[PDB]
Amino acid sequence: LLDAKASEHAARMTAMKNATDNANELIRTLTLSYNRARQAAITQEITEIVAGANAL
Amino acid sequence: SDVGTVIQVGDGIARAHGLDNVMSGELVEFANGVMGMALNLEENNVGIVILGPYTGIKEGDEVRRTGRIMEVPVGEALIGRVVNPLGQPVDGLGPVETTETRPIESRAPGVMDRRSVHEPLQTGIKAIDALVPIGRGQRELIIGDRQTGAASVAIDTIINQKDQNMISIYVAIGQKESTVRTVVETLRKHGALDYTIVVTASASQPAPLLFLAPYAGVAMGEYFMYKGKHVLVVYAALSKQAAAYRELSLLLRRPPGREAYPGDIFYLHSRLLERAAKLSDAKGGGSLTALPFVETQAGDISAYIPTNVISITDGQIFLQSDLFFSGVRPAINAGLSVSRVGGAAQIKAMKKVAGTLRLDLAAYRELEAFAQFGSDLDKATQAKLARGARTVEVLKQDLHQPIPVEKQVLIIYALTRGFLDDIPVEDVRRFEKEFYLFLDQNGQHLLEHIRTTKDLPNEDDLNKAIEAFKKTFVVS
Amino acid sequence: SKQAAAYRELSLLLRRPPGREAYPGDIFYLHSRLLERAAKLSDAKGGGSLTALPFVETQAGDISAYIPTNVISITDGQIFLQSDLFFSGVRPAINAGLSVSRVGGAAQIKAMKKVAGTL
Amino acid sequence: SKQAAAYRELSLLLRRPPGREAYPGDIFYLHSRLLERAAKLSDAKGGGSLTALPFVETQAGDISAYIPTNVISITDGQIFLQSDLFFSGVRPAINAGLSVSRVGGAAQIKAMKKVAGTL
Amino acid sequence: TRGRVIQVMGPVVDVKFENGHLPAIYNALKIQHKARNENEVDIDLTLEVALHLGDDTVRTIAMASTDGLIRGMEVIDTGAPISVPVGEVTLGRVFNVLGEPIDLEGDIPADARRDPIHRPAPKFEELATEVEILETGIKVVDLLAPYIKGGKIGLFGGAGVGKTVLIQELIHNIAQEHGGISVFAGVGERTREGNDLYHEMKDSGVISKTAMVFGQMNEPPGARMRVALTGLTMAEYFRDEQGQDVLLFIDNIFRFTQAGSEVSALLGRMPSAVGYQPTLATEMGQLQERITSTAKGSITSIQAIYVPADDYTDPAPATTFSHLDATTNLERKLAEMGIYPAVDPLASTSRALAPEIVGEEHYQVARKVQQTLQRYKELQDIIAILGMDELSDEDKLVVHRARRIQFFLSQNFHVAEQFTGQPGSYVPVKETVRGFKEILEGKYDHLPEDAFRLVGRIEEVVEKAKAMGV
Amino acid sequence: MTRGRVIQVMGPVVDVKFENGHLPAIYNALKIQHKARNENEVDIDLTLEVALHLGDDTVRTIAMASTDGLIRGMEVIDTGAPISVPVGEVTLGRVFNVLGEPIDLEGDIPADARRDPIHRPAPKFEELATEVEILETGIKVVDLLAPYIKGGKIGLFGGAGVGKTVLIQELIHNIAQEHGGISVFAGVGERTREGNDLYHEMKDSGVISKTAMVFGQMNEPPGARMRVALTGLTMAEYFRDEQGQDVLLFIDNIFRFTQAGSEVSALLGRMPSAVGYQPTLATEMGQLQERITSTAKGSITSIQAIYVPADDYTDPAPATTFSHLDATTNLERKLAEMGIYPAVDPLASTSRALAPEIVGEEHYQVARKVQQTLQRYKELQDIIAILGMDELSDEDKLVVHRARRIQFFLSQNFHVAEQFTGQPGSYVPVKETVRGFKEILEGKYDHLPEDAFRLVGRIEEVVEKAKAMGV
Amino acid sequence: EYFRDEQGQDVLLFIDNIFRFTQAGSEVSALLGRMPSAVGYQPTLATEMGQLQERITSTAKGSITSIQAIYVPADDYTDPAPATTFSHLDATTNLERKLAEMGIYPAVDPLASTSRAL
Ligand SMILES: Nc1ncnc2c1ncn2[C@@H]1O[C@H](COP(=O)(O)OP(=O)(O)OP(=O)(O)O)[C@@H](O)[C@H]1O
Ligand SMILES: Nc1ncnc2c1ncn2[C@@H]1O[C@H](COP(=O)(O)OP(=O)(O)O)[C@@H](O)[C@H]1O
Ligand SMILES: [Mg+2]
Ligand SMILES: [Mg+2]
Repeated sequence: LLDAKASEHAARMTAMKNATDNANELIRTLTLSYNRARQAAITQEITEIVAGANAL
Repeated sequence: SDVGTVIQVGDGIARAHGLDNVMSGELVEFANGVMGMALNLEENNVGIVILGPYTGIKEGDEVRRTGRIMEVPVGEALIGRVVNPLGQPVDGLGPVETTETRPIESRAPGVMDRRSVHEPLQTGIKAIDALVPIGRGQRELIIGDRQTGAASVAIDTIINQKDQNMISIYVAIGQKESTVRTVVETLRKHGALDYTIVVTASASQPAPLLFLAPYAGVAMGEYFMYKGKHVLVVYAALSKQAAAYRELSLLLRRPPGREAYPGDIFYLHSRLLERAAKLSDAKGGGSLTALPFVETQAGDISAYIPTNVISITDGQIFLQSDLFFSGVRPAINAGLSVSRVGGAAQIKAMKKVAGTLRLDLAAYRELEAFAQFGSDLDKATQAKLARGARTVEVLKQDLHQPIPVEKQVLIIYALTRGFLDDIPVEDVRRFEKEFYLFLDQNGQHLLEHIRTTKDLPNEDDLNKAIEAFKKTFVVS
Repeated sequence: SKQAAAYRELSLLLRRPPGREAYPGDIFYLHSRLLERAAKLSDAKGGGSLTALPFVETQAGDISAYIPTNVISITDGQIFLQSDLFFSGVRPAINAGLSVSRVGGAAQIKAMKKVAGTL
Repeated sequence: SKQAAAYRELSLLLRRPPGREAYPGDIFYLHSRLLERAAKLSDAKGGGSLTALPFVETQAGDISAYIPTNVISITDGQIFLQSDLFFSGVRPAINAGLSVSRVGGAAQIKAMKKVAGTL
Repeated sequence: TRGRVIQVMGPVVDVKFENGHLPAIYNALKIQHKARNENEVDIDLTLEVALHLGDDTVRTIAMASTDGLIRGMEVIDTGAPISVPVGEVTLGRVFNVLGEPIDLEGDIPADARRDPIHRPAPKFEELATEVEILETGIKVVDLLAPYIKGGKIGLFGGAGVGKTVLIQELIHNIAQEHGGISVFAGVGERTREGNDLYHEMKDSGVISKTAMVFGQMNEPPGARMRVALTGLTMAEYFRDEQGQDVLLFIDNIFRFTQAGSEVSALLGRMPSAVGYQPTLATEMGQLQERITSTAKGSITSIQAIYVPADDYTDPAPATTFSHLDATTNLERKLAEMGIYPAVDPLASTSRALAPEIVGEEHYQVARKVQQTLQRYKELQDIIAILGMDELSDEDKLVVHRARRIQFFLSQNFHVAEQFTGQPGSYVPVKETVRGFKEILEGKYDHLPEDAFRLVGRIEEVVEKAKAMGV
Repeated sequence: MTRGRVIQVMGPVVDVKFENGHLPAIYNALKIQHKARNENEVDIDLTLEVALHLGDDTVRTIAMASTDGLIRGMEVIDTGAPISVPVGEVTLGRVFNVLGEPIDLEGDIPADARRDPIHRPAPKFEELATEVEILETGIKVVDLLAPYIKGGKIGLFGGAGVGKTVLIQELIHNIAQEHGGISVFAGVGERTREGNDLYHEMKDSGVISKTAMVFGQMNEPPGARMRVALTGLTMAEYFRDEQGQDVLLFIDNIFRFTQAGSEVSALLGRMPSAVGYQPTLATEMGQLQERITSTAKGSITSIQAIYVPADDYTDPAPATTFSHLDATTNLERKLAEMGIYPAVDPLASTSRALAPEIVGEEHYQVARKVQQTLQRYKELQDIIAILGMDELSDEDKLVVHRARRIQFFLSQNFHVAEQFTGQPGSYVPVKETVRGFKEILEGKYDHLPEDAFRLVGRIEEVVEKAKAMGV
Repeated sequence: EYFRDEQGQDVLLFIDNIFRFTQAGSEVSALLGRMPSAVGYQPTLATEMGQLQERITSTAKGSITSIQAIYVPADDYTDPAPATTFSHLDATTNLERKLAEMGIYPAVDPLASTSRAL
C-alpha cells in the first residue's frame, strides 16, 4: 500500500504536468488565430467604408 | 416622346435617352424583341434592366414604351407546366393559354385584412408536425447543410399535399437546370406535377430574371388566394436572388453597404414574404403559405442574408450535419428551431399529445450535456433521461416515407403516456413499425375517429388497444 | 466617445475623407488638444492646476474600440471596473492588477506612501 | 514578399480596389509572370537553364497566409525553415516534414539516391 | 405653389419649384394624379422634404411606393409637416403613418384637431425626476430588473429570443390595471403579430382606451421612419392636454434606425461605421428625447430593441443604451436550454434595484441571486473536465442551488399557452422574494431540479414534485 | 468603313472608336495588325474581344495578349463574329491556345476547316438528360463516400500544395485508357512545366491520339485565362452534339478563370463586390458551367480542380462554384500533413449524391457507419488534446481505437505517386472497399498495429504488411 | 547626421515611440485622402519607415546608432507597425520588473540580440 500511494502521487503529478503543457500550447495557437481574425476584420470594415465613399 | 435611344449597354444593363412619359417600374421593349424594366428615372436618362439576352442590343438602337407596369400572366392554364419568370413555357408543350395578368409588385394585405393562422398544413414528417408545426398562411424557413435532407423536405411536403386541395408553385432560383428537370420528373411521377405549376430561373439566366422570379411566383399564387383557394409556394436558394439584386445595384452604380449589398436588401425579402397570409372571412378566406429554402456552408447561421430571412419569417427549421452523421434523421435541432404560431396550427389531438414536446426535448438535451460531467444522478433525473432517449428514437424517420397525422398522434400518445418506458431504447423503431401494422389490422375505429373528429379517441379504449399490442410484442 | 461621434457626423456631412471607423484623420488631434490643457502650472505661473477625469462605459470589457484606445494612449492612467468582480461581492469592483497610475507615489502623502507598498 | 508590399502600395495610390489583405487582384499574376520565366530548355532551343530561389517571409510560421499560399501554388516545392529550430542551435534549420521538392528527386546523382532513402 | 417631379430613384424623389417658394424641410408634399390615358395609372402619394439642393430643387422621401410616377407630375406643397389627429377621437382606432384609420370603422371628420409630427423636446426645467417601482408580475424582472413608473424600459435581444412574447405579456399584465391611456406602435415587424394583438385587445376590452399605429415590414422606409413619431404625437397629446398617465409600447424601435440607413445613400451621405448613416445618434436622440415624463404628466415607455447578431457592440444597440432607465437583455443560451422568458439576470444592472427601495429586503436577495449565478458561470468551464469531480464537494453546493435558482427564474406566461400547453401565472414581488430566499436557505435542496421549471409560486414547485412522485 | 482606332489603353483593357452605326456586337473579335513603320515603334499582331458599349461610338474591349507597344490611333478591324476555333476529328492529337492556333509544331490547320464560335447559349430544359449511374474510379474513399456520377460534374477543392493535381492525374490514369470515347484536357492558370510534362506522358500513352489539349497558363494575361475554358468547352461540345460520344472533360483549375475575370472587372470600370471580386461573378460562373451538361445526344463528364485562395472555403469563388457540382471532394492540409493521401475530408463528399440509389442498400450501411464513427472521434478530439485518452469511457475508447484504423485505411497508394516513392500503386474495386470497411467496423482486425493500414489497397495487404512488420 | 558627417564621430540617437511616428503617418495619409492599406495603415508604411531608418548607419567617417522604444499595438507582434519596425532591428533589450524588485539594476534580459550581433 505504501508503494501504491507513492506511485499514485507520482502518476497524478506527471499527468497534471502534461495537461498544463498541452493547455499552454493550445493558448498560444488560439491567440495566433485570434489576432489573425482581428486584423482581417479591421481590413474588411475599412475597405467597405472607403469603397462606399468612393462610389458616392 | 414615347421612344428613346440606347446610349450604353453591358452586363445586362442599358441606359436610354428620352422616354419622357415612362413610368417607374414600367415595361419597355427593345428593337430586338427583348424586354426590359425601367428602374431609375434620372433627370436626362433612364436606367433599364434587360430581361433577356443582351448581345443583340447595340448603342443607338431604339427602345419603345409599352404603357404597362411590370406584369405576369396568371390563370388555371399555368398548372402542370414549366414556365420562365415571364410566363413563357420552357417545357416544350406549346402556349400556356392564359387570359389575364397581375402586377409583380403589389401591396400586401393590411392588419385588418387577415385572420389568425388556425389550420394545419401536414408535411408527413413527425419531427416537423410535432415540434415545429406549420399552418396555412404561415411562413417557415428551412435551412440545411447540403448533405442533410433540407432540399427534400419541401418536395416531400408538396407531394404530401396531393389530397388536401392545395395548389403549389415551385420557384427555382439560380438553380442548375438539370436539377430543375430532375425536380420536374420527380413531381411528374407523383402526378403532383399536375398541381405544381413550376417557375425556373436557372443560373445561366441574366441577373434581372433571377431577381424577378420569386415575385412572379407569389403574383401567380395570389391570383388563386384572392379567389379563395389555398396555395403553397416554395422558394429555392433565396440568397441567389439577393446576389442577383446586389449585381444589379452595383452595375447601376448604387453605392454598396454592409459587405457589398445595398441598403434595400432587407426590404427586398420583406416585400416578398409579407404577401403570404391567411385572409379573413370577409375576404374569402383564402390562404398562401411560404417555405423559403436556404443551404448553409459548414452550418453557419450567422450569414447576413440568412439572418435577415430568419428575422422576416414565422419560424425556422434547422438541420445540422453533426446531428445527421450521429444518426438523427431528419437532423432537426430542437433548441434552435421554433414556430411562432405553434399550437394554433395543430389539430386538437396533436395539441393534447404534443403540446410540451419541444420544450421537454430541449431541456433533455441540456440535461444530457450536464450528466456526462456529473458523477451522480438520482431517480427523477434518470427517468427524465430515459424518456428523452425514447423521444429522440420516436422522432426518427426515413426519407420519402410520409406518415398520416392520425398515426403520428397515436405513437406520440404511447410515448408521452409512459407506454414505452419498459421497451428497450434500441427497440422503439421496430415497436413503431409493428404498432402501425397492428393499428391497420385492429384499430380502424380509433383511426377513423381521429380522422373524422380531429380529436383523441376514448382514453380507455386507447389504453386497452395499446396494452393488447404490448402483449403481442416481442423484445430483442 | 460621444463628442467624437458628433464630430465624425459633421465631417462626413461636409464630405471629408474617412479613416479607421469613418473617423477623420484629426480625431486623435481633437482629443490631444482637449486633454493636454490639464496641467500643473509652475510657481512663476501662479501654482494653479487642472486635473481631468474622462469616463467611459464598456459593453462587456472590450476596450479595443478606436476612441478608447486613443484616449488610453493620451492619458496618465486608467481605473478598471469589472462586472465579474462586481457580482462576486467585491465593490467598488476595481481591478487593481489591470489599473495603473503613472504619477503614483508622488501623488500620495507620506503616511500613505509608508503603508501602501506592503498592501 | 517585400516586392508584393511595394506593388500593393503602388496599386492603392492608383486607387485600384483592394481585396484580401488589401492586395490587388493582380498580385498572383505579378509573381506568376516572374516565376514562369525560369525553365529548362529543350535541345532545339539550346539546352540552357534558369533556376530561381525566391524567398518569402512569414509572420509567425503561418503558411496559410495569402502571399505564401500564392507562391506555393506557383513554384515546384518549398524549403521551410523553423525559428525555434534556429534558436535551439540547429541553424541550418530545415523542417523536414513541411518541405518538399516536386521535381528535384529525378535530378539527384545515383550515389546520393542510394543512401538518401535510409537517412 | 406648384412643383414638378425631376428624378425617381426608389423611395427618394427630386422636385423642382419655380417661383422661389421652396417648401421648408420636413414639409409634406402631395402628388395627386388621375390618369390622362390608358398608358398611365392614378397616383395619390405623400412626400416629406429632406434636403434643399441648388437650382430651386428639393429631395423628398416617399411615404408609399413610387411605382407609376412620371417625370413632370405636379406636386403640391401643403405648407406644414405631416399632421395627425389627437384626442379622444383616436381611442379605439387603428391608424397608419399619415393618420388615416386602417380599421373599417369609418373616417375621422375633416375639422378635428390635428397635430404635427415634428416637435422640439421638453426642456431641462420641466422634467420629472422621481422613481416609483412598477410591478410586472414576472419573477426575474421584479427581482433583477425592476421597471420605473414613468421611465424608459428596453428589452434587448437577437432574433427569436422572445422580445414580442414578453411585450405581449407586459401588455396583458399591466394595461388592464392601468388607469390611463395606452398607445402601441408597430415599427417594421409582422402584420400577423399586429392582427393578433389587435384581436386580443378587442376580446379583452382594453381596446376602448388604446390607440394603435402600424407601419410594418412591408412598408417603404419612409413609413417605417415616421410611424413611431405618429404614435409619439398621439401619446404626447394625452400627456400634455389631459395630464394623463400614458403607457407607450414600441415594438422594435431598431427598425427606425434601419430605415434611416436604407434611405441615407440615396439621399447622398457618406457611410459611417458598420454602414449606418452618419446622423444615427442625432436622429435617434431626436425621437428618444421626446419620450419622457414632465410635471404635467408621465409616459412609461417600454421598447423592444433588436440586437443584430447578439452583438451588443453594434452601433444601434450601443447608442440606445444611453437612453434607458432599465434594460432586460435576453439570452440565446437560455432560449436554447428552454428557459423562458430567457432574461440574462446580470445585464439588467437591475438599475431600479438602485439600492434604497428594494434595499432592505429585496436588495439582499437580488444581490445574493446574482452572486450565485456569477460563480456558476466561472464554474461552467472548470465543471466540465476537472470540475465535476473536484467541485463535487465544495462547489457542487453552489452548482446544486444555481441549477435550481436558474430553473425557478423561468415562468409560464398567459400569452404563451400555444407554446407551453399551460395557462399562465402572475407572481407578486413578495412571493418572488420569499421563494428565492427559501431556495437560498436550502429549504428545497431535496426536490428534483426539473420541478422548478415553468411555474409561478414556490408552492407550485412543491406540488409538481409531489406529482412527479417525490 | 468597318474599322476603328485606339482611343485608350489601360493594361488589358483597350477603348476603340468606330464610325457611326458600325459598332460591333458585344462578343465580337477585333484585330490589330500593325507594321512598325518607324524605329520608334514595334509591330503588333493582337486580337481583342468586345465587352461593353460605352456610348459615343466607343467600345471597351479585353485584349487576348499583351498590349505593350500599342499607340493611340492604330487601326482596328472588325471580324464580324466571336472568336472561332477549329472543331471536328482534326483537333484529335493536337495542342492549341485560346485562339485555336496549334502550338504542338505539327503544322497548321487548313484555312477551310470548320470552326465554331466560342460563345453560345446552354442546352434547353427539354433536351437535358437526367439519369444517375456510378463511375467507379478505384479510389477507396471516393468510391465509398463521394462516388462520381457518370455524366455529371465533379469538384476537387483544395489549398495550395495539397494534392489536386496528383488526384486529377490518378483519375486520368484510372479512367481515360478505358473510356473508349473522346476526351479533352484544358489547362487554365496552371504551371507550363506541368503542361509539357502532361503532353509527354500522354504522347507515349497514345491516349494523346484521341485526348490531346488546349492551354492558357499562369504566364498568360487575364484575357486568355478568361477564355481558354470556353475554347476547350467548344471542342468538347462538338463531339457531344455532333457525334453522340461520351466525353471526358478535365479542367486543371477553374478558380483561375474567375480570378482572371476579377483582374479585368476593375479596369473595365465596375464597382468591386465582396472581397474585391467582380459584381458579375455568379453570372459568369453560371453561363460557363451550364454548358457542361449531358443531353440526349451525348454526355459530358467533367472533373474540375478548384483552388481555395487561402485555406478558406467561404471565399466567394469556391462558395459560388459549390452550387454547380454533382460530387465534391474537399482536401485538407491537416490530413496532408498527418501523412494521409489523397487527404480527402470524408464528411462533405456530396454524401447526398452517394446515398440514395446505388449504395442505398448494401454500401449505404457501410458508408454511414464510417461517417458516424469519424464524426464521434471528431467530437472527442477536443478533450483528447488536453488530457489524452486516459480520461475517456471504456466504450468511448473503442471509438478512438477503430476510428484510427478507419482513418488510416481511407488512404491509398496511387500509381502516379510511384515517382515520389518506389511503391507501386493499387486499384481497388467498390466491393472490396465495402468488404474491408465492414470487417474493420466489426472488429476483425482490432489487434493489428495501426501502421499496417497506411498506404495499402485491399484489406489483405494490411494483414500481410503487419506480418512483414513482425506482428 | 551633422555630427556624423562634419565632426566624424560616433553618435547616439534615441527615439521615444517609433509607433507614434507611424501612427502620425497614418493620420496624415487619411487627411490627404489616400486609400488605406491592411489593418488601416497608410499604403506607404514600409517606404516611410525605410526612409527614416536607412539614414541611421555607419559611414567611413562616423556612425549613428539608435535606441528605439517600440509599442506593440495589442501585444500582437504580427501587426504591421511592429513587423515593419522589427524588420530593421540589429538588437533588442528588455527590462524586467522582477529584477527591478530583486534589486538588480540595470534590470536587463535582452535575448534576441545574442543571435545576430554577438
Ligand atoms: N497521393 C499522394 N501520394 C504521395 N505524395 C503526394 C500525393 N498527393 C500529393 N503528394 C505530394 O504533395 C505535393 C502535392 O502536389 P500537387 O501538385 O498534387 O498539389 P496541388 O494542390 O495541385 O498544388 P498546386 O496548387 O500548387 O498546383 C506533391 O509535391 C507530391 O509530391
Ligand atoms: N415565454 C415563452 N414561453 C414559451 N416559448 C417562448 C416564450 N418566449 C418565446 N418563446 C418562443 O420563442 C419564439 C420567438 O419569440 P418572439 O416573440 O418571436 O421573439 P422575437 O420577437 O425576439 O423574435 C416564440 O415563437 C416561442 O416559440
Ligand atoms: Mg419580434
Ligand atoms: Mg495544381
